[PDB]
Amino acid sequence: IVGGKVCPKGECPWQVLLLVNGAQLCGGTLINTIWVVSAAHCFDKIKNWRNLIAVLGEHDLSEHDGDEQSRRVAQVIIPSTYVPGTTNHDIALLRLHQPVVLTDHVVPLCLPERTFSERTLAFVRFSLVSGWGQLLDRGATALELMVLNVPRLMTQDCLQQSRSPNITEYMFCAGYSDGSKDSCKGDSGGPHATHYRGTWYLTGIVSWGQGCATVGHFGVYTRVSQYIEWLQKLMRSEPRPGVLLRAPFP
Amino acid sequence: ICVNENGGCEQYCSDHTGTKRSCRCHEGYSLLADGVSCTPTVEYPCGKIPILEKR
Ligand SMILES: O=C1NCCc2ccc(Cl)cc21
Ligand SMILES: [Ca+2]
Repeated sequence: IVGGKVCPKGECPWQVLLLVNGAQLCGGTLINTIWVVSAAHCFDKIKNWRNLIAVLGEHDLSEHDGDEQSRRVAQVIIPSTYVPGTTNHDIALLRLHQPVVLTDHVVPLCLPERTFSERTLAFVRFSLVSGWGQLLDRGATALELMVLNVPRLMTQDCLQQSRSPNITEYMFCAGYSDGSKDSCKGDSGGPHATHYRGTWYLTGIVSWGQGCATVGHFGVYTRVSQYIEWLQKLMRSEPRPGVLLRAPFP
Repeated sequence: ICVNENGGCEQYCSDHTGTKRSCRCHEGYSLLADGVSCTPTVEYPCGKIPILEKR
């Protein structure tokens, strides 16, 4: 996260830390006690599928304070339309082997219904983006969870305001073009959280851009509203052998 | 009905035959008798920050 702040411990309780062989991989979003939403691109170079862990209630990477809960990832579900190394359909749905226990520090973010997300959440200007990603482009990553408030743009305004891949109907722009504030590559898979009438909702996934906080460019986020039914049907399915599963989209 | 200001619903809105409107809530919430508001039915409902709610 570039040009943001430390998210006070417990104020981003749905934030997930994804680990591979104990190393920092990506962010994620807890949407219930068993399921995590992340970015498909995070799994592009994964070889040790059985060594994927999701950590909930994480805040500070340097100390264990006892609020952290670790779960092995049982399954990584990716849309059939996602092509490794590209930007479109950048969503992954993760099944934890066992549920996390909800506490003051471990709480899911609401996965909204499609219509509500398109007609109402799509028009809330500001949303929160978070993670332990780079604090600067080509910089060190954060030890404490970081959070940033970003304004959403209509794809037409984003295209006109931008100084290169296309922004599809499966994406949205959010942030600033002045080079001051943005999410970064280590924030991938993390939430874009929208507040509406006292409740927070999942509206986007940290996806891609042309370098972090690059002048004349905005952050690009997966448009979660296009995936609600795909996600809902999958959460109702039985798991399959092998961690990686390619599920048809739509 | 739902087309205009989410049909008054705090959370989800369903359209019915005629001027009939049904507000709904995310699981872990129950709809109040005003028929628009959502109240948590659980200790840790989604999208609420306990340390902020408790203070
Ligand atoms: O360079 C980036 N700029 C915008 C946000 C972002 C998210 C994720 C990744 Cl991989 C890179 C970026
Ligand atoms: Ca810690």
